[PDB]
Amino acid sequence: RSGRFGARYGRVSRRRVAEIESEMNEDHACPNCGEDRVDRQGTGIWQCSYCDYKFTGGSYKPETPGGKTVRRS
Amino acid sequence: TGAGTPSQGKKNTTTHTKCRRCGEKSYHTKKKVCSSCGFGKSAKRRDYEWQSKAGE
Amino acid sequence: GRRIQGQRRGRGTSTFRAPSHRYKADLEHRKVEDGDVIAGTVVDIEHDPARSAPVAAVEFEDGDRRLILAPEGVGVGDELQVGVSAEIAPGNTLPLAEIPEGVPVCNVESSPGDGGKFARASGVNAQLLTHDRNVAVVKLPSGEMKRLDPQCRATIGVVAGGGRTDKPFVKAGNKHHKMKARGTKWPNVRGVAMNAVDHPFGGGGRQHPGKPKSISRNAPPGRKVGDIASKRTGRGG
RNA sequence: ACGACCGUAUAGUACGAGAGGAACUACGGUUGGUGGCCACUGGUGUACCGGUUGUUCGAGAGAGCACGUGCCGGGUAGCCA
RNA sequence: CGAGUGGCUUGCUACCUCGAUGUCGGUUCCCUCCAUCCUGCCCGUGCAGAAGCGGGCAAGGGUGAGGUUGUUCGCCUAUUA
RNA sequence: GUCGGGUGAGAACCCCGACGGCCUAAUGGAUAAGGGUUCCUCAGCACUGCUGAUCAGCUGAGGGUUAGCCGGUCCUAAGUCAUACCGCAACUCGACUAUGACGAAAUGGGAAACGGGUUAAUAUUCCCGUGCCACUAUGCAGUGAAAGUUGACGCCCUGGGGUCGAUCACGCUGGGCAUCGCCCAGUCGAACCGUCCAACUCCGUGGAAGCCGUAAUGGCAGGAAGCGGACGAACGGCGGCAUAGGGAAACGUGAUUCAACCUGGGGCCCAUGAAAAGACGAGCAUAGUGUCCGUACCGAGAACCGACACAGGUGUCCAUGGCGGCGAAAGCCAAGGCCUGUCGGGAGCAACCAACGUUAGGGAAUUCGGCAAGUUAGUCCCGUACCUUCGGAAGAAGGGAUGCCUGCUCCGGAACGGAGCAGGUCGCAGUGACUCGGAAGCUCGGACUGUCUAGUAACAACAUAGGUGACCGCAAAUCCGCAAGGACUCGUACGGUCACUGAAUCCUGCCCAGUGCAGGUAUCUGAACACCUCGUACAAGAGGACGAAGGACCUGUCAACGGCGGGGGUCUUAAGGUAGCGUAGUACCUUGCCGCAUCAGUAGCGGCUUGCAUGAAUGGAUUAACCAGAGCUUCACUGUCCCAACGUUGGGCCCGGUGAACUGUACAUUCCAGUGCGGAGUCUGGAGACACCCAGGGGGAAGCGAAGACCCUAUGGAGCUUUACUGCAGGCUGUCGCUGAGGACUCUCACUCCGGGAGGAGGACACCGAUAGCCGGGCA
RNA sequence: GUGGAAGUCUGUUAGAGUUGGUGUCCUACAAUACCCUCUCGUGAUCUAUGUGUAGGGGUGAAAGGCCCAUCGAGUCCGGCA
Ligand SMILES: [Cl-]
Ligand SMILES: [Cl-]
Ligand SMILES: [Cl-]
Ligand SMILES: [K+]
Ligand SMILES: [Mg+2]
Ligand SMILES: [Mg+2]
Ligand SMILES: [Mg+2]
Ligand SMILES: [Mg+2]
Ligand SMILES: [Mg+2]
Ligand SMILES: [Mg+2]
Ligand SMILES: [Mg+2]
Ligand SMILES: [Mg+2]
Ligand SMILES: [Mg+2]
Ligand SMILES: [Mg+2]
Ligand SMILES: [Mg+2]
Ligand SMILES: [Mg+2]
Ligand SMILES: [Mg+2]
Ligand SMILES: [Mg+2]
Ligand SMILES: [Mg+2]
Ligand SMILES: [Mg+2]
Ligand SMILES: [Mg+2]
Ligand SMILES: [Mg+2]
Ligand SMILES: [Mg+2]
Ligand SMILES: [Mg+2]
Ligand SMILES: [Mg+2]
Ligand SMILES: [Mg+2]
Ligand SMILES: [Mg+2]
Ligand SMILES: [Mg+2]
Ligand SMILES: [Mg+2]
Ligand SMILES: [Mg+2]
Ligand SMILES: [Mg+2]
Ligand SMILES: [Mg+2]
Ligand SMILES: [Mg+2]
Ligand SMILES: [Mg+2]
Ligand SMILES: [Mg+2]
Ligand SMILES: [Mg+2]
Ligand SMILES: [Mg+2]
Ligand SMILES: [Mg+2]
Ligand SMILES: [Mg+2]
Ligand SMILES: [Mg+2]
Ligand SMILES: [Mg+2]
Ligand SMILES: [Mg+2]
Ligand SMILES: [Mg+2]
Ligand SMILES: [Mg+2]
Ligand SMILES: [Mg+2]
Ligand SMILES: [Mg+2]
Ligand SMILES: [Mg+2]
Ligand SMILES: [Mg+2]
Ligand SMILES: [Mg+2]
Ligand SMILES: [Mg+2]
Ligand SMILES: [Mg+2]
Ligand SMILES: [Mg+2]
Ligand code: NA
Ligand code: NA
Ligand code: NA
Ligand code: NA
Ligand code: NA
Ligand code: NA
Ligand code: NA
Ligand code: NA
Ligand code: NA
Ligand code: NA
Ligand code: NA
Ligand code: NA
Ligand code: NA
Ligand code: NA
Ligand code: NA
Ligand code: NA
Ligand code: NA
Ligand code: NA
Ligand code: NA
Ligand code: NA
Ligand code: NA
Repeated sequence: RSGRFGARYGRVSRRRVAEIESEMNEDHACPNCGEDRVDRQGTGIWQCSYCDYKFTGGSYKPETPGGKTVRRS
Repeated sequence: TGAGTPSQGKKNTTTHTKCRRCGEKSYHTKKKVCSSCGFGKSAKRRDYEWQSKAGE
Repeated sequence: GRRIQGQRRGRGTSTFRAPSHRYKADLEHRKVEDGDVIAGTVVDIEHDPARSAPVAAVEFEDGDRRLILAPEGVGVGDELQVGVSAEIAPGNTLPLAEIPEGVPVCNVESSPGDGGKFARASGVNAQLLTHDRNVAVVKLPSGEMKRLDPQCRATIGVVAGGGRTDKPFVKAGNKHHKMKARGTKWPNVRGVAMNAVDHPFGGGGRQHPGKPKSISRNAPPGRKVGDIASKRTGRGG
């Protein structure tokens, strides 16, 4: 998380970077099968280390609130 | 760092070389154009009326 | 008085130009004679330096290989289709008329054939509200109700990379790096910090603009700075 | 090329109800200035002698370099205060 | 109220220098004035003494150290003939 | 540097030797750029050389640079130019689009050379030996051949493979030293050919329900370990090369740590990290060809740039030579280089200065200020406050240890690695030199790293993340251009433009009157063409009607410019200072009052506060962390001072040699007064004064240096400003033409845009040319 | 415990910068130099080479800073006597 920032930057900056990176470094459920191995390869680039399924999603999230809505309609 | 004596030391880039056309060391090898004769820019020898006085 | 910084940009010198030679490709839709037969496979997922968003590499039947704007939910191995009779699946590109009402769409054509124009950046999307033989009313991310030719193609789904804006840059270093990969001069010196000669807000014994900040649309370049043709300012009220 | 002060005795006296409290004169000292000197105390003393770290001359012996002595201890003469 | 002296202050004047007479304060080092703070000799006293108060001669010598302040000035301390 | 000696007419500095030294990421080794013959030899000293010279980068004359396999060439990069197209009055000018070309010598990509020998001077170029690449030819094979692979690529962490080097063990060869038995060097051998294979990917086999595995992450019934196999690397190993080469001789063997090079795993991005030619894919024998250009040298305290043989500046590679140590640090020493950071001789060598050493007792009294100097120091153990955004504060502070000798212990495979124990023992002192922080506290400022005045300002200024407002749907907003055209844009509102405020935290009050921007507007004002009357046989000109943008008028809007008072218990002008903060970097009065602190405190801090004249994104307050930022306090420390002394080194002084500049109306040994355009060596009156010289610190010459920056003057200049005068681009608007069909409307054919096209969209509008009104420091 | 993040710390590694000394120099070694002192030192880092922007124009983390010792409008020649 934001422990590398020291005392600089402030609460809001190192807190919004700790949570957004806390949900970026979590076990993500893959859309192809069902294994929790999707990790962040790059900016928006997601890949599951199990089946190699490389896919698209949010920047820090593998799925965004508006990206789950496309399914419904 | 002064623009003077100390900045004279870096000056080892080549620029104006012997122009093939007029024979002067005014052929800017980075532009490939002569400052004197104009070779490389004009087919006509560079010449201006101000290289001498007005009534001359 | 010297020209203001906004005027230097217009020349298009190196300092202001975008690092094109470094960029990958112009993401346009595929030109199909007709039929809709065109279909391909998602080979990979890359990062477009020009938009900070992802991008999908695709290989069609006829041998064609061209990178396309990658919406959200597309993966390696998947299948996409381009044409009039294309399936209503995320990513499949087809005219507005064929698309059912109320479905999120991206990379919308402003005129048929142009290859897309609207809804292209990180995690955005348009919204198809109405249908007609003549019109097709779309809701662009800015909220405007854009009236469109139903013949204009558009990709189904929202643009990937959503949520980028959410996390702050935290440090000048990081912003610097983003800007270097764009045709923008960075950083920025406030016009009130410049000299009298360098900008209308310049000079003075302290830092303040002598002129009121709001300014007329009709003003000539060189003076057109600050709150332009502001319909109002502040938040109060 | 000497200036000034404190102190001792004169004296708890003269004077004064009392409290308090002089001087002439004789001494001793301090301070500022001044001139000179080095027995004495103190400084210096990369003259000198000793201890010791690193390294190089194989060890040892004996030495070099470490800014104009490596550092440390001691310090004659002289010059000084 | 009246008469004056000096030329530290302040002001007035525009003679002197604009082909330049380096600022204020401080420091250092040197000669000087007297309108005398101390020291020497005097006078008066509302001069008992001691201690003062006012005046006179007198420029030999002295007139120091620090706290705030760039300060001059000045305010404060402890010493001081 | 000193003593010898050599050459020479001449020798401090040219050469030999010995003694003595300096250089260690450079003063060594290889080079790029630049220079251009400076390189080698001979003969020279009128020039050049900070003195001299027999020497030389100087003068003169001669000589010297040899390539299929090192570079260039070739390829493409940011980008550049040419021709065509269009623009322009026009060009040697100008943007787009086509095409072609150019664009990399250390340092991008790249077919191929290694060992040795040789010259005064070249050398993977010549010679000896060995090998390799490409093209053509021939001969055979081959019918494959273009899909693919390669060229070809970020930053951080990290594992294994491994050569050179270094070090250790032992043997051989040679040398050194002389109580001892140690110490030094050496012990070599390429390209190439052949050969081996680790890691990764994969296959079979197998069959784990908890096992497998890593430094770490992790792996798996979608099939773990194990077992076998395919594929598969080094500039690496092994054999050849080679009774080649090289060595006076021996001509080693093992090991650890391992740069080069090889090969994996993991992590990071609001940053995604070249292209092309070419190579592979795709055999072999033999012969033929492989042209052109560079090639000396310097590469710097004398060959480069700085007028110089300038203490300046100037890119790469060698970072593995030893002891030391964490170390590419100090320090001392090799290899190699040098005594040319190029004038010398003499004086216990005075005064004075420059670097510096040490100073008793006192310890900031010095001073604007502790300026300058000093103090502390490395490693280990104990220990650690307030405050805090929980990261830090912190190496807080404070306390103890530290050497050498002997014999061991533990960790590890081991190290010539680390951690510890017991005993023994010397000094004033054991990080013994070197290396090596002084600590604590209050306040102000900006949050932080960062940026800046090349050459007096490094800060509190800029930036910044963060915040806020504004413009715009892309045929856009904003900006460049005369135009043809262009940036933004390989971009699309989670955007990019334009501005302000400047981290986090708590908040950010009231005013739209004026000014600004934006929206509306009955009526009012408002140009020109066309329309009407008048007039003129036409025209000038008078008048009428209609009326755009703009304005009047109304609304909106201050995180828009900006404002937030006087009087009384409302008046100007819209409101009339809310939270905070407060004698402020804002407070004239001012050294405000009280307190802390001191002997004493215009200082500092706290409180108070009517604030001459604080205050909320002209941002207010608060605040941890950071700071060559500003003021103050304490401990420590000391020649800062009391109050100076003695010392060291370089000058200084005398001798040889070399040899400038500043400045000069004239006269000139003055001093005290006076006088004069009121500041005199030169007038007046006196006094004093024999001439010449050395050294000194600078009193005077209103000393020298600069036609005063300060001030005013000139019908001087420039930069900047605005509701100064006059303009101009530019924006808005009416009208004219382009421009066609049937105050409102339809249509398509011009013209526009999109589309590869068919066609799609817009449509007499837009664009463009002319005119008219409004705005108009963006510009003149 | 492992892991090894960072416009992180220490730091004359290399390199970059330029705080005080108001030292030395100030007809210099130098038309901006020397010494000690000090700051950064894995990044908004430093650097070579190539290449783009030109004069009322560039370029400017803005100092009216820089654009060849030349900048509140470069330099050359001309207008110009
Ligand atoms: Cl941005
Ligand atoms: Cl070469
Ligand atoms: Cl590994
Ligand atoms: K004057
Ligand atoms: Mg595009
Ligand atoms: Mg934002
Ligand atoms: Mg850019
Ligand atoms: Mg800014
Ligand atoms: Mg400014
Ligand atoms: Mg202006
Ligand atoms: Mg401001
Ligand atoms: Mg402001
Ligand atoms: Mg010595
Ligand atoms: Mg006058
Ligand atoms: Mg004078
Ligand atoms: Mg008198
Ligand atoms: Mg009496
Ligand atoms: Mg006297
Ligand atoms: Mg010759
Ligand atoms: Mg020679
Ligand atoms: Mg000779
Ligand atoms: Mg070429
Ligand atoms: Mg190359
Ligand atoms: Mg040679
Ligand atoms: Mg050579
Ligand atoms: Mg020399
Ligand atoms: Mg002392
Ligand atoms: Mg004091
Ligand atoms: Mg100091
Ligand atoms: Mg063991
Ligand atoms: Mg020490
Ligand atoms: Mg700061
Ligand atoms: Mg400066
Ligand atoms: Mg600074
Ligand atoms: Mg400075
Ligand atoms: Mg700022
Ligand atoms: Mg921001
Ligand atoms: Mg913002
Ligand atoms: Mg106060
Ligand atoms: Mg407000
Ligand atoms: Mg006379
Ligand atoms: Mg003048
Ligand atoms: Mg003036
Ligand atoms: Mg003027
Ligand atoms: Mg077009
Ligand atoms: Mg003007
Ligand atoms: Mg750092
Ligand atoms: Mg000075
Ligand atoms: Mg460059
Ligand atoms: Mg200014
Ligand atoms: Mg020039
Ligand atoms: Mg300049
Ligand atoms: Na201003
Ligand atoms: Na006066
Ligand atoms: Na004068
Ligand atoms: Na003075
Ligand atoms: Na007297
Ligand atoms: Na005082
Ligand atoms: Na091999
Ligand atoms: Na070593
Ligand atoms: Na010499
Ligand atoms: Na930093
Ligand atoms: Na900083
Ligand atoms: Na108003
Ligand atoms: Na208003
Ligand atoms: Na205010
Ligand atoms: Na001293
Ligand atoms: Na004199
Ligand atoms: Na000006
Ligand atoms: Na942990
Ligand atoms: Na310095
Ligand atoms: Na100009
Ligand atoms: Na002229």
